[PDB]
Amino acid sequence: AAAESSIQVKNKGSIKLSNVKSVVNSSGKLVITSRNTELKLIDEFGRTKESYKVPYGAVLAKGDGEQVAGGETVANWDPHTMPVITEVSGFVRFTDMIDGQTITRQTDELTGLSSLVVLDSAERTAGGKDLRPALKIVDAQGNDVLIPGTDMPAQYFLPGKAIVQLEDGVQISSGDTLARIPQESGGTKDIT
Repeated sequence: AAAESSIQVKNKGSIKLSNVKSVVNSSGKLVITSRNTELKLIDEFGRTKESYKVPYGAVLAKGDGEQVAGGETVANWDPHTMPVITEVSGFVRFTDMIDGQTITRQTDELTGLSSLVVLDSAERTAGGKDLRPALKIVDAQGNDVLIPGTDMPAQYFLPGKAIVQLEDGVQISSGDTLARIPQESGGTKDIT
């Protein structure tokens, strides 16, 4: 089958995410800030019974410390969806996501859909070499939006296989996706 849709932490206990510095988006949920998503389930004696590493951009369910009941979904990611999610509310400004250099413009409706696709490092072409495929996120006013905490604009360089629909001129909430990365892996026979 090879889904691994969600983590059903098999027993009751706390959840302490170590080596991760994420933030709480406006959906009241928890963002995925890096690839160090250490999902550590505990017991009543303080014993790490389960440990996980969730895809950076797999929607988080609960927070930290709250004793989770067993078999519960602790984070969220569709089978072939390891998406790169936004952290705040922001625009879609074409800089290094320039149509024509890195993609094929298939424009859609007022919602701003498409069938454009962004790929990882190796799978790139030779056209947009000065284009590091990205998405420059800016607020409603226009200035480059900021992830809460620092001074660097929110810049999510949406990695491989990720299909992007939001076209120039779409402002989203804090917790919506920029692009969604498939993960089929049907068979799981790839390890010597």
